[PDB]
Amino acid sequence: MPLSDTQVFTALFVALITGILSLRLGTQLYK
Amino acid sequence: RRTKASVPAKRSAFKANKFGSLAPPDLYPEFGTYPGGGESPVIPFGSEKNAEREIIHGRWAMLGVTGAWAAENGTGIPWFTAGTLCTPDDCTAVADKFPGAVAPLAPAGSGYPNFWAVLAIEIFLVGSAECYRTGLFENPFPELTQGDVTPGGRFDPLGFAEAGDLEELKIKELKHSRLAMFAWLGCIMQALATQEGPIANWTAHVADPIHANVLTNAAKGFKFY
Amino acid sequence: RELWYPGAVAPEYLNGSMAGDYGFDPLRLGANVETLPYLQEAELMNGRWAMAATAGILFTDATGLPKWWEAGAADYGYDFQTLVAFQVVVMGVLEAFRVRGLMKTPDKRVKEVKNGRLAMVAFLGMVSSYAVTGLSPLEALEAHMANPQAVNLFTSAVGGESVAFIAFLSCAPTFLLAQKTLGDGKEEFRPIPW
Amino acid sequence: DKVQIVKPINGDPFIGMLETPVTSSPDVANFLSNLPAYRTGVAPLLRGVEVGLAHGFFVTGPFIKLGPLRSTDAAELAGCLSGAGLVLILTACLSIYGATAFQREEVVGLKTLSGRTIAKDPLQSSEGWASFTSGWLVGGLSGVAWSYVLTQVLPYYS
Amino acid sequence: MFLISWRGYWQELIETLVWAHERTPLANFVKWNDKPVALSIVQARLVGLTHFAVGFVLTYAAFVIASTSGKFG
Amino acid sequence: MAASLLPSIFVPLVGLVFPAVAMASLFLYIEKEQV
Amino acid sequence: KYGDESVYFDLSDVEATTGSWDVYGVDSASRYPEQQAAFFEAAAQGLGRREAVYSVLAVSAGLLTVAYGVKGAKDAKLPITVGPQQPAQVGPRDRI
Amino acid sequence: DLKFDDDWKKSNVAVHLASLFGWVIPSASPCPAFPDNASLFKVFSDRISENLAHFPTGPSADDPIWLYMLTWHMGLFACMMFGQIGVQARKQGYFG
Ligand code: CLA
Ligand code: CLA
Ligand code: CLA
Ligand SMILES: CC1=C(/C=C/C(C)=C/C=C/C(C)=C/C=C/C=C(C)/C=C/C=C(C)/C=C/C2=C(C)CCCC2(C)C)C(C)(C)CCC1
Repeated sequence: MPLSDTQVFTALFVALITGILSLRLGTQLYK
Repeated sequence: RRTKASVPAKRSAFKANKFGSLAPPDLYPEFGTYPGGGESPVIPFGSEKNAEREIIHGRWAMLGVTGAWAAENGTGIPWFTAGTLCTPDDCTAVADKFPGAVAPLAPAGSGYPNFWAVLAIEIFLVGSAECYRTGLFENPFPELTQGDVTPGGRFDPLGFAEAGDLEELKIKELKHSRLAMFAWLGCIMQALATQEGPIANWTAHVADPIHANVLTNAAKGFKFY
Repeated sequence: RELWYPGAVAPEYLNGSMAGDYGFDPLRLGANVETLPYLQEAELMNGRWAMAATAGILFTDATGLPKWWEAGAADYGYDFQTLVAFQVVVMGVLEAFRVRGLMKTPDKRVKEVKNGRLAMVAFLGMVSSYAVTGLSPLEALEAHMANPQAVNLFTSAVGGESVAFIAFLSCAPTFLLAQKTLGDGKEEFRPIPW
Repeated sequence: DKVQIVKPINGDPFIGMLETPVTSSPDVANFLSNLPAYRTGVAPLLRGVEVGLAHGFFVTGPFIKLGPLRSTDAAELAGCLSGAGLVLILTACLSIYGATAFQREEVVGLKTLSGRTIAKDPLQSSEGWASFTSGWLVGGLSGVAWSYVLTQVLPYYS
Repeated sequence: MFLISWRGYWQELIETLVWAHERTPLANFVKWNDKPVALSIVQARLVGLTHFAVGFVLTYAAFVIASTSGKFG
Repeated sequence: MAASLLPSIFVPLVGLVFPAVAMASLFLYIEKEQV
Repeated sequence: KYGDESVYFDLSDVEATTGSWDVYGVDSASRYPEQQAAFFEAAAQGLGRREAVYSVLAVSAGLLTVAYGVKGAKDAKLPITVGPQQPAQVGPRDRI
Repeated sequence: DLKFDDDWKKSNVAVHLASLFGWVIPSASPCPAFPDNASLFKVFSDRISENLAHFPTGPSADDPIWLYMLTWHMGLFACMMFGQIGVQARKQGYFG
C-alpha cells in the first residue's frame, strides 16, 4: 500500500517546520 | 592605445571644381515665385515650415516619378500595382524586377526578399533617416542642422553647391520639385482614370496624338460611364 | 495599533505608516527600504485583480454562466491568438502608463488594502476548493451549509495538511513569545536577506 | 637602423609588462578600445546591453548543436532555453561580483598612456556594475531570443 | 598530487597566473577580492589526505558492492 | 499526487536551485567587508 | 618629474610611477544611437538595482524549477520522465 | 626611445608584391615531376576549379588539393617572411 499524498505532504510540512527550527538554532549558535 | 590625432588630409574622391551659375540672372520667370523672394501667386503661404515641406515632397515625388518611370520601362508593371508583388505571401516575385541585374534579390528557390524582412529593414532604415533629418531622434552630424532641407556637408560629396551658385541651384531644384510633384499628381489621376501605367499612357498619347487624351477617355467615361 | 497577533512586535520598518500595516513580515521581504514601495504596489495590484476576479467569478456562478474554470473553452467571437494579441497590446500600453505614473509618484486606502487582501485569500480559496472537491464556489458553499460539521477543508483530501498548518499557526506566536522573553531579539540575519 | 620592436610598458622598464605587437599594435589597440567594455565614457547599462547581446547570441549555439536534444526537432528550442538559463546564471554571477568587488576606495587614480588624467570608469562601481548587470540581462535574453529567431528563420541554417 | 607536489612550485605558478590575469585585456575588468595563493602546507597535506581517503573508500565501496551484487544480488 | 510530481521538482530544487542560492549567499557573506 | 631622462619615480605622478595606466579605455561620451539607448534604458528600468535583480533571479529560479518539474521535463521527453516501459529483470539468487 | 613604435610592421607594398609574385611565377613555371610538365600553381588552380564547381561540398579527404595547398602556401609564406626580413635588414645595418 503506497503512502497517501496527505501523509507525504504532512510529513513534508513537519520537515519544513523542523528546518525553520534548525535555522533558529544555527542563528543562535552563530551569536 | 595612445592618442595619435594625426592629420588625415584626405580629399573627396570627386570634388566638383567651381563651375558657378549656369542659369540667367533672372531665376523664376515661371508662374509664381520661389519662397523668400516674392509673394505667393495664388495659394496663401501657410507657414515658414511650408517651404521646407514643399522641398521634401518635391524630392520624394521626384524619386517616386523616376521610380515609376524606370519600373515601367524595365518591367512594364505599373507603379500602382507594383505593391501587389511583394506581400506577406509570395514576395519572391518582386526580386527579379531590374533589367540587367546580374543577380536576383531572390536567388532561385526559397532564397528571397520576404515582405516582413523587407518591411522591417525599411522601417529601421527609412524611419531612422526620416527622424535624423527632422527634430526626432538626435543629430548624429552636429556640423549639419536638423530641419534644414539643404545641409550641404557630407550630403554633397561632389560639392556642386559650393562649385556653382548656391541659390540658383536651389531654385533649380525647387522648379524640378514642383514639376515632378505636378507630374506625380498627373500620374495618380491617370492611374485612376485609365487604369494603365504612366509610360503606357504616354505611349498611347504619342502613337496617335490626336486621340488618346483626357477628352478621348472622357468620351468613354474613364471606363465608369 | 493592533498587530497580526496579540503580543506581536512590529518590524522597525513597519511603523504603521502604510495602509493596512499590521506589522506582519516574518520573512522581511519589505525590509529593504527601496523595494518596499514596489511591494506595496504589488500588493495593491494583486489585491485589485483578485477583487475583480472574485466579483467576476461569483456573479458568473450565480447567473448560470459557464464555470470559471470552464469559461476558457466557451465559443467566443475571437479566437485565442487574436484575443491574446489584443490582451498583449492593450495591457502592455496600460501597464506602461501605470509604470510611468508610479515612477512619477487613509480610510479609503486602508479599505482598498483590506478588500484586496480578502479577495486574494478568497480567490486562493476558490482555486483550492475546485482543485480538491471539484465544486464551484456557490456549490461549495451550499455543500458546506448542508453539512457544516463534516464537509470542510480539514475533512477533504488535504485535511491533515490543513490541520497541521493550523496547528503551526496556533503554536507560532507562543514560540515567538518565548523567543522574545528568552532571546535578545538581536538577529543579524533576515529570512530573505535582499 | 637595428630597430628593436618589443619595448617596456609606456617606456617604464620596472613595471610588470612589455609592449609587443600583440599588445600595442595599432590595429589591436583600436579593436580593443572600440569594444564596449573599454568605452568608459558610455553608460555601463548600454555597454552591458551590447555585451549581453553578443554573448547570449553565440552561447546558445553549443547547446543547440551539441546538447542532449540536438538530434530532435526541438534541438533549437532546447538550446535556446539552455542559453537563457546560462544567461540567468551569469546574471547572478554578475550581481554577486558587483555586490562584493567594489568595496574599497582605490585612492590611486588612472591615466592614459599619453599621460592624460581621466576619471574612473563608472562601470567600475557598485551601482555602475548593477546597471551593467541589468544591461547584460536584457541583452543576453534578447540575444538568445534572436538566436532562436535566426535558427527558425535563416535560409542556409541547417 | 597534493601529497607529492608541495607548495612553492604552485605558489610561483599562481604568481605567473596572477600576472597573466592582470595583463589580459577584457579580463582585468574583473578582479579578485582575495589574493590568490597556493594551498598552505598543512592545508594541502589535509586536502591530499582527504582525497586519498575519499578515493580509497569510494573505490572499495564500489568494488565490494558491485562484485557481491553481480554474483549474489 | 506526490510520487509523479515531487521528485521532478525537488531534485532540481536541491541540486541546482539550493546550491546556487547557497553558494551565492555564502560568497556574498565571505567577501562582505568586516565593516 | 616622471618625464625626465631615466626617471620613473614621481610622488606627484603616482599613477605613472605605480603603472596604473588605462591601456585601451576610451572616454567618448556617446557611441550608441540615443533612441536605442532610451529603449534599452526602459527595458532595464527596474533592474538597474541589484536587489531587484536578486528578486528577479529568485523568482526565475522558482518558476523555472516548478515548470521543469511539472511541464518542462516531460516536454523535453527526458528518458527519466518516460517510464521504464520494459519487462523487469531479476538479480542473482532470484532477487528481484 | 623606450616607447613602442606603432610602425612595427613596416608594411611595404613593394615587399608584398615582390614576395607574392616572385613565389607565384616560380610556382607557375614548368615542373617535369608533375604530369604534362604542369606547375605547382597550375595543378593547385586545377584542383581549386574542380572543387569550386561543388562550392558547398568541400574537397574529399583524399583529393590532391590539400597537398598542393600546403606545398604552395609554405613556399609563398617563406617568400613573404624572408622578403620582409631581407628588405628590412638591408634597409637597416644587418648586411651593409
Ligand atoms: C537527511 C535525510 C535525507 C536524505 C539524505 C534525503 C535524500 C533524498 N530525498 Mg528525502 N526527505 C527527507 C530526508 C532525507 N532525504 C525527509 C525527512 C523528508 C520529509 C518527509 C524528505 C522528503 C523527500 C521528498 C518528498 C522527496 C525527497 C527526495 C530526495 C532525493 C533528492 C532530492 C532532495 O534532496 O530533495 C529533498 C527534499 C527536501 C524538501 C529536503 C528534505 C530533507 C530533510 C528534511 C532535511 C535534511 C537536512 C540534513 C540533515 C542537513 C543538511 C545540511 C548539510 C549537511 C547539507 C534524495 C534521495 C526526492 C526524491 O525522491 O527524488 C528522487 C523527493 O521527491 N525527499
Ligand atoms: C624563399 C625565399 C627567400 C629566401 C631564402 C631569400 C634569401 C635571401 N635574401 Mg631575400 N627576398 C625574398 C625572398 C627570399 N630571400 C623576396 C621575396 C624579396 C623581395 C621582398 C627579398 C628581398 C631581399 C633583399 C632586399 C635582400 C635579401 C637578401 C637575402 C639573402 C640574405 C639572408 C636572408 O635574409 O635570408 C636568409 C636566407 C638563407 C638562405 C639562410 C639560411 C636559411 C635556411 C637554409 C632555411 C631556409 C629554408 C628555405 C628558405 C626553404 C623554404 C621552404 C619552407 C617550406 C621551409 C638571402 C640569400 C639580402 C642579400 O644580401 O641578398 C643579396 C638583401 O639585401 N632579400
Ligand atoms: C504638397 C506639396 C506642396 C507644398 C507643401 C507646397 C507649398 C508651397 N508652395 Mg508649392 N507647388 C506644388 C505643391 C506644393 N506647394 C506643386 C505641385 C506646384 C506645381 C503646380 C507648386 C507650385 C508652386 C508655385 C508656382 C509657388 C508655390 C508656392 C508655395 C508656397 C506657398 C503656398 C502655401 O504655403 O500653401 C500650400 C497649400 C497647399 C499645397 C494646398 C493646396 C491643395 C490643393 C487643393 C492641391 C491638392 C492636390 C491633390 C488634388 C490632392 C489629391 C488627393 C488624393 C486623395 C486624390 C509653399 C512653400 C509659392 C511660393 O513659394 O510663394 C512665395 C509659389 O510661388 N508652389
Ligand atoms: C510551494 C510548492 C512547492 C514547493 C514546496 C517546497 C519548496 C517545500 C519544501 C520544504 C522544505 C524545504 C523542507 C526542508 C526541511 C529542512 C530541514 C528539516 C533541514 C534541516 C537542517 C539541519 C537540521 C541542519 C542543521 C545544522 C547544520 C548542518 C548547519 C548549522 C548547524 C545546524 C545544527 C543548525 C511545489 C513546487 C513542490 C508544489 C507547489 C507548492
